Amino acid sequence: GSHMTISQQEFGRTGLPDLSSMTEEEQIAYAMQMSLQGAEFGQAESAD
Amino acid sequence: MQVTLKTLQQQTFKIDIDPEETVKALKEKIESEKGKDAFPVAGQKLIYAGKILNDDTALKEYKIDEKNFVVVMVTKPKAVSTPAPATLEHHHHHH
Repeated sequence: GSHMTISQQEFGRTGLPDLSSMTEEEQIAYAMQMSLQGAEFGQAESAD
Repeated sequence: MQVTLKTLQQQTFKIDIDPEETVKALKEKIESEKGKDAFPVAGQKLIYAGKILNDDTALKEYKIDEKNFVVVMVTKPKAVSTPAPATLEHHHHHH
């Protein structure tokens, strides 16, 4: 298609599912982020 | 030691567990409190500070606090005992 063909990375999934779309590894990583943020890590990606 | 618990459904509870014992004993108390239908030892997993707790390792090794929360999850099933309208037992009022 003769258009500019690029897209907008400005958007994404805000409100995660009730586990319905997530693998065991993704359900685990959600569990990690919750306890990690409770541990005062400030919503960073740094798991240690 | 009264560890606060949190679920993947974002529900929250507490577990008075012995910190003298291992993470397997935390799992034992969770199965004891919530029942095998909700959280069996063999199906639940335990996560603190973004890291999965080793079942054979002690609770002190992760310095778990009472006011902070641990995360518990259960694999494959997701069903729970939802409530219903208890008012059905009378369904009338004094007004």
